[PDB]
Amino acid sequence: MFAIIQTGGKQYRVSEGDVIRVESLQGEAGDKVELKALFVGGEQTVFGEDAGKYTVQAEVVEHGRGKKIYIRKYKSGVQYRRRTGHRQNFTAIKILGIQG
Amino acid sequence: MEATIYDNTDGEVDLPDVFETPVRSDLIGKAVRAAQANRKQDYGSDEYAGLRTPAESFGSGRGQAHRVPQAVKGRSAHPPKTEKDRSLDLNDKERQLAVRSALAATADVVVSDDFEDLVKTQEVVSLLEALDVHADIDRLFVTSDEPSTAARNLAGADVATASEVNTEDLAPGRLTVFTESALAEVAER
Amino acid sequence: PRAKTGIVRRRRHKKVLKRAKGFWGSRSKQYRNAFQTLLNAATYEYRDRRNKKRDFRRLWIQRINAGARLHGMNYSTFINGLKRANIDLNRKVLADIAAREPEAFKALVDASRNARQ
Amino acid sequence: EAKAIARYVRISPRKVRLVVDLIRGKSLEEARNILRYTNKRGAYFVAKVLESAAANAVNNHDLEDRLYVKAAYVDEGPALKRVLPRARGRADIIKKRTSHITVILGEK
RNA sequence: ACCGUGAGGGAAAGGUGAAAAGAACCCCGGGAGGGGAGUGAAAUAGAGCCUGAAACCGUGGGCUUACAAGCAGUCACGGCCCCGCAAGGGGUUGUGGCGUGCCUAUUGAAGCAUGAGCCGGCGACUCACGGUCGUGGGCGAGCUUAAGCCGUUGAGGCGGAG
RNA sequence: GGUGGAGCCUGGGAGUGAGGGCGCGAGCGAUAACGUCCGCGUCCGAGCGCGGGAACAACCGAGACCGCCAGCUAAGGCCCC
RNA sequence: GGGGAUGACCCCAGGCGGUAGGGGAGCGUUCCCGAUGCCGAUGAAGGCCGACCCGCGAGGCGGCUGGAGGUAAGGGAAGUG
Repeated sequence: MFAIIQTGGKQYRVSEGDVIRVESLQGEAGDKVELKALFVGGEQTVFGEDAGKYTVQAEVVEHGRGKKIYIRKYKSGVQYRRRTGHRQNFTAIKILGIQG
Repeated sequence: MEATIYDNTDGEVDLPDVFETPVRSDLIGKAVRAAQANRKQDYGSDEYAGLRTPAESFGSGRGQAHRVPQAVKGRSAHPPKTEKDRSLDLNDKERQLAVRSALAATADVVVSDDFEDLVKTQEVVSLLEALDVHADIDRLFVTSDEPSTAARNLAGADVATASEVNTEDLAPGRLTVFTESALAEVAER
Repeated sequence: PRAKTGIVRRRRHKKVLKRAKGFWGSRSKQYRNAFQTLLNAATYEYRDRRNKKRDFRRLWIQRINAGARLHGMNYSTFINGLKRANIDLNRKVLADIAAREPEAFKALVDASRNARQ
Repeated sequence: EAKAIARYVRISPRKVRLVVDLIRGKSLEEARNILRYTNKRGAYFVAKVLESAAANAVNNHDLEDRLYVKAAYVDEGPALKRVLPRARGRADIIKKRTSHITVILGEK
C-alpha cells in the first residue's frame, strides 16, 4: 500500500499515513476533502513503472488539518553588533493518502 | 432644544447655540491637562547628600580608577529636581473654550431656581427620590451666585457656582445639576 | 520616579537560561558567557539551517552511487540518459528506493541504461 | 528511618567530608568502630553525630542493630571571617568554614 | 563603631508571630547542637526566626566516560531512559559534516591589543528658561504676565504695563 | 531614447573631516617594500555574511527576507581523503 | 499601484546584507486617571516549572511557593530596561 507521487515539490513516498504537507491555500480550506495529485512513482505491490508512464493518473488524499508552524527559533546574531530574532513561519495542512 | 426644567412636571427651556455646536476632543483633553497640570506639586533629591561631602578620587597608578556621580545612596543623576518648573498654564481662551465645547458634550439637566432655598441634606435625599439614576451617581452639585447650602455635602459633595466651575469641575466623565444663574455661567459662556 | 528594574532583569536572565539547555559544563549557568555562548550557538545553527539541504544533496548523491554504480554506471551517465528523459525526471527519493524496492530501482536503471545506449 | 545533623560545627567542610565518605553506606556498628580508631580530626565529631543518630533512631523512630548509614553528606555554611595581617597594608582574611554534618541511620 | 597627631573621615545593622502561646519533659552530648512531646492555622513561621531567587558547595538518580580536541557546537543518524498534553516528543550522547570566543578602539581583528575571575542590586543624553523647525489645535489680529478674588474636592474666574 | 525608475528645489534631523587593499596611468623611491603620493574602476567596510583558490578580508563567481531531508548552472572542479 | 468594508484579499513591480547615522512602528517597568473602570484566603505580589499567542521586546495559561494586596479595558508621568 505504498506509492510515490510528488506535490509542489517532492514531499514524497506515501499511502495512507497522512504525511503533513506544504501550504496550498487555494484548495485546502476544504476540510475533509478529496484532492488529486498527479503520479510519477507507481511502485505498488511489487510492480513499478516509469514516472511519465504515470504522468496520466495518480491519486487523491483527504485535506484534513491546519498545522501551525511547529515551533523553531531563529536567533540572528553576528559579533558585528548585530542581533535580531524571530520564530518559524512554515505550516501546512495534513491530508491522508487516498490511493488509486 | 430639549433643555428640561427641574421640578419635573414643570416647564421647558431651550438649549442655546453655544452648548449646541458639535464637540472638540483634542481640546477637551487639553483642558483636562491644563487642570491637573497647574495643580500637582513637586519633588527633589538632596542637593547636600548629592554634592556635599569631600571625595578623594584616588589619584592613579595604584589599582583603582578616578562627592561625584555613580557609587551609591547619593549623586542622584538627574533627580526629581525640586528644581523643575511644575506649572503648565494652558491659555485663557484655550481653556474657557474647553469648559465650553466640553459642557456641550455634557448637554449630551436644569436646576430650577427655587431650589436655592431647600435647607436640609435629607431634603436632598428628597429631590433625589425625585430623579435618581446611575448618571445621578455621576452627580454634580451646582448653585448660582453662592451655593445651595446643605446640598454641598452628601455621598457626592461639591458645589460649584454660576461663576467658577469648569471642565476640571465636571467635563470629567460625570453628569449633573446647575442652578439657573449657573446658566448665568452660561452667560460667561 | 523609582526604577527597581528588578524582578525584570532577573526574569530575562533566567530567560536566556532556558535558552541554556545543558551544553558545556559551565556556560551551563555562566550567566553571561552563557548569553554569549548563546549568540554563537544561534548564528551557528542559522548557518546550519541553510547548509543541511546540501549535506543531503550529497547524502543522496551517495546512497545513490551505491546503486547506480552497483548496476554499472556513474552519475555522469545516469544523469545523462536520465535527462534524455521526457515525461520523467526525479532525483530525490531515487536512491532511497534503490534501497526500499530493488526492482523499482532496477527497472528504473534499465530504462535509463537504455536512455543512453 | 532517622538521622544525625549538626550545624554551626566548626570544621573542615572537606576533611570532614572524607571522614564520612569513608564510614559510608555501611554498617552502624562497623563504621562506628571506623570513627573509633580512625585518624584525623572530625572523626570524633562524626562518631558523635552517629551516636545521636542511632539513639534518636531506636528510641523514638525505632530494630537497633539492623541499622547502618543509608546516606551521609556534609554541607558548608556560615563562615568565620578571619582578619589577618594587613597586606602590611590591607588586611587579608581567611574563612574558617562552618560545617553542616548530616547522616542517615536506617535499619537493614 | 573605626583609620586620623590633628583640622578631619565617617559605616553598616529594620521586618518571626495574631498575640509568644519563645518552646516544661523525655532523648544523645563537655556543650552547642541534633530527636521526640506541646503551641499550632505552618514552624522546610522557630528566635537574627517574612518574602529569603542567582553565584557557589553538597547528598541520591538517568544518561555518559581511557588510541582522544574543544569553549563551543550545531545539522544527521544510532544505542538506552521517561511517555501529566502517548505511534510524537522528552535527556543523554557514539559517530560523523561543517565550524576561530565576546566586547571596546581599529586600513585591518582568534586575538598574542584592550575590556572582563562568579552571581545578585546600583549605574549614565534629563530639567529649566530662552530659541528653533515639525506638527495637534484654538481665534487671524492672535496671546499671556505680577495680582486681586474664589477655594474636603478645596472650582477657576476676573487682571489688559507688555 | 528604447527606460523605467533615478532626476531638482525648499526645508529638519545626521555622520564620519585621518582607510587601506588591486588593476592601470604618473611621482617619488635603487622602477626596492604588504613604502608612500595623486590619479581611473572596484574592492573592504566588523560582516559586502556563501564558493573557491588548502587553510587566507579580501584575488575568480556571488548578493545572503524566511522554507533541513528539490532542480539548473558560476567560478572552480570530477584516481583517493 | 489596481478596488479596499473596517478588515483583508490579488497581481507585479520590487527590493528588503548593514556600523556612524536619518525616518516609522511595537514591548514589557513603577507611578496619576479608577475618560457613567474594581479581582483576591477556594492568594494580591514575588518566587519556582511548562512540547497554546507574538516576527518580536512580551502574552496567556496550568501546576507548586507565600502571606498580604492592588490591578487597571485609557490616556497622562517618567530617577526604565
